[PDB]
Amino acid sequence: DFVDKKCLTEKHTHLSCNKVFCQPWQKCIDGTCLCKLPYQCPKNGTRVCSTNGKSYSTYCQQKSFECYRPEAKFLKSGACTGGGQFSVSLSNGKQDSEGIVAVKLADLDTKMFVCGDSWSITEANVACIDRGFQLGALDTHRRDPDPNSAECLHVRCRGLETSLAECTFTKGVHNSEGLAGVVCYTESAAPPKKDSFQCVNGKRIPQKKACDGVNDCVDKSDELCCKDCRGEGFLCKSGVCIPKQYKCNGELDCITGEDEVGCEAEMLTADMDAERKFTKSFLPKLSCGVKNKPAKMGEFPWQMAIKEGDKIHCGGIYIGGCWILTAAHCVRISRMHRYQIWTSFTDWLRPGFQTVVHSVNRIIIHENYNGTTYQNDIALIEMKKRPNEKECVLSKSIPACVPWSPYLFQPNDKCIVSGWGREKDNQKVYSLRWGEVHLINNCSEFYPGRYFEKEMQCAGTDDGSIDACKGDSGGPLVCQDVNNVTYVWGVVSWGENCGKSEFPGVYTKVANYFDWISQHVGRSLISQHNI
Amino acid sequence: SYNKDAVFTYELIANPDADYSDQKLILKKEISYIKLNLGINQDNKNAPSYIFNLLDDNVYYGFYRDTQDMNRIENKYTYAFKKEAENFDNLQKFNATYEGQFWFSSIDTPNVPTVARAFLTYNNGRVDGEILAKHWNEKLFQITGFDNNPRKVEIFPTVEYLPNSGTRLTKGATSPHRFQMDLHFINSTNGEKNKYLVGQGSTEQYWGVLGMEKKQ
Ligand SMILES: *[C@@H]1O[C@H](CO)[C@@H](O[C@@H]2O[C@H](CO)[C@@H](O)[C@H](O)[C@H]2NC(C)=O)[C@H](O)[C@H]1NC(C)=O
Ligand SMILES: *[C@@H]1O[C@H](CO)[C@@H](O)[C@H](O)[C@H]1NC(C)=O
Ligand SMILES: *[C@@H]1O[C@H](CO)[C@@H](O)[C@H](O)[C@H]1NC(C)=O
Ligand SMILES: *[C@@H]1O[C@H](CO)[C@@H](O)[C@H](O)[C@H]1NC(C)=O
Repeated sequence: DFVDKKCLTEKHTHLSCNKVFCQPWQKCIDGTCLCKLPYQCPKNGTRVCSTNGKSYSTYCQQKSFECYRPEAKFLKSGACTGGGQFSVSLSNGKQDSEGIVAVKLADLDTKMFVCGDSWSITEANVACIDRGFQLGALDTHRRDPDPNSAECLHVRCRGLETSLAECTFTKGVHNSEGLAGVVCYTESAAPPKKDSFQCVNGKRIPQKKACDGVNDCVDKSDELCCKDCRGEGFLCKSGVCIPKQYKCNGELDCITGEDEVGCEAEMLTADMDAERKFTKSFLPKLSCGVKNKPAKMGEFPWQMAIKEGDKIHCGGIYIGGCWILTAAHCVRISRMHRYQIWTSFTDWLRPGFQTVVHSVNRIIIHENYNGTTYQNDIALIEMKKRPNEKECVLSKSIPACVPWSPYLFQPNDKCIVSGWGREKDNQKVYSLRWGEVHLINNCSEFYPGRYFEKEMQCAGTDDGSIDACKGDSGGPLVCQDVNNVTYVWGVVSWGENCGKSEFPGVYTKVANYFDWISQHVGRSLISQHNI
Repeated sequence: SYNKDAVFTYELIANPDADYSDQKLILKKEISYIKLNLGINQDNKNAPSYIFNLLDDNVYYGFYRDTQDMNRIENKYTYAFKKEAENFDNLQKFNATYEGQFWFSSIDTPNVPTVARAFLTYNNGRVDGEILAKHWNEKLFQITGFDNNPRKVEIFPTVEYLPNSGTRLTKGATSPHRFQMDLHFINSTNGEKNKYLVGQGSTEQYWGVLGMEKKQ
């Protein structure tokens, strides 16, 4: 069983930014890729024309207009000097849904066939959606070539394009593989439900083509919830099946980026895929998560501490600007003027010159926070801004990246918990202390009726020697990805018999609350990869 | 008497098994003496018990952590200079420009030392200058002297909130947060006259020492 049954209930699609990167012309909001405004595009690009006859500065502008108006499909690149249309036709087919694939290019006046050797179900899907069949293609066929025709086009499509004009066409010769054929998907020809996987959009495909790494669904719904990939498909840590050719090809296809680690013909039309990849390089890049038992300086530049009076009530996580993430129960609004923020220090009794202290300006506690079940135990701390400084900057602190999806990390992943918590035998600790823990797949057995998987996350050590005690509340549960980037996965919420085995610490799943934080701080400050 | 090889301070060791508000003992206090080398001198880059900058054999300045209530920890800024090295020359017509450093702490964060840059200028007995923060160019304090006492200076703040402080302050020359400055002219061991200037001042909101040196 290569398909994860649990994930399928979430009905993830290609627009689910928690499972797949958004296109350059979209933005991830409330866990869904929402299309950008044509204004929002980067101004570097190539001029193009749509089927409606309007010219656009960049390809992504045309794609955004596509995302609002479906009838405004891309037609050709460059200026609209010529009025040649882009049409596809099927011939020698019993049913209008099937037939030999023939394409009439915008700049060519002769309808002529396409090669069959480089023909896949992705190109078939694109051809069928271009013909008007919203549910795409059903199958693929290679028929014999016309002896009177010696020329054909090899076509390459990403799988998300709306018309073949977005695909790349190359000059080719009729070879032994013949010409390409297609049968568009129809409800009457849909496979029986017994041995078929259900796409989100209603398309039915054979079970063997699900989680094979091949985009057999119209909206990719068959490749986002997988336990393993069939054939040559590459499996992400987040359970996404990707073809092998997308590995080590220079762009991040997996969410965590493991597809790009350990990496050492006459152009009939422009490469819109090359434009899309080129456009991706111009999106703003965020600099977070990279760094320049007791710990030392710089090992945790994101480590924040809130002081009430002369005692550190709780810990905190630096996010960027004047914003700090901390458990909700750690602070109260009524004590607004009493909290202090301490950074870049090891000993609270003996701070150094590098230590600086800031006051708290605003605290946001999650509205749905429950003080009994500790659900939604997150609070946002706004550091007091310097009146003569345009932007809140901490010269000696590096913010840690906030995860945007709950699928960034999996069970048993190595993560780091830190804080000023209590030592063994309740001894007072006067130095920042850091320990290692491992994530647990299930936690309802240890805390039945109280653990909430969507909002709370359980982690701990097998031996239980290293554990967060009282006072570690608000402390970070950080993890490092394949690229050594630090992500704050969780914040210390509560713990029962801290320091004992089988009683793991419970941390709120911060990735589930990315929308709330982003809407409270400004999305662009904390977001990476157009998310 | 000056002795850079044995300077008074306090070594405060925390109570290893101190309970949380169960007992009033949370650290132990002992008397210690240190030998200072040229430049800044300190013990732990993570938990320094003392910072002292030895500009010259004749003078040093810094602070040592101290407590009075046995429950809160405060910084005690102090300076010392050689008695024979202090210069008693006339300075009513003395002209120079001075560079140096200003360490201080606030009431709300007594244990946190804060660094600042200081700029000084003398022209014919008239004193002026400006104080800046380490990382940004905000005007924090103003040096304005007394016409009949170049050795004495009044200092007033110019910002509402000092760095590393949550306490509100009053601006202007008429602010109630002024304090007097006693300046000691120090000749360096190599024979340069009035090479260094030292002095310390204190208010109930903030307190510190001035470490100053001659540029030209
Ligand atoms: C916090 O959670 C507790 C536990 O569920 C809530 O208390 C119960 O809430 C259910 C909700 O249907 C009620 O049926 C019970 O009667 C409640 N019992 C008690 C003893 O309160 C509580 O209401 C929640 N509070 C907030 C503010 O979310
Ligand atoms: C976009 O074009 C402008 C115009 O000169 C140029 O300055 C800029 O470097 C270009 N940016 C990219 C990413 O190509
Ligand atoms: C997780 O724990 C719950 C607790 O009732 C249990 O029902 C479920 O089978 C467990 N899942 C596992 C062990 O995969
Ligand atoms: C951090 O970088 C080192 C450098 O070799 C690497 O070996 C290690 O795997 C990285 N950490 C993670 C979690 O990938």
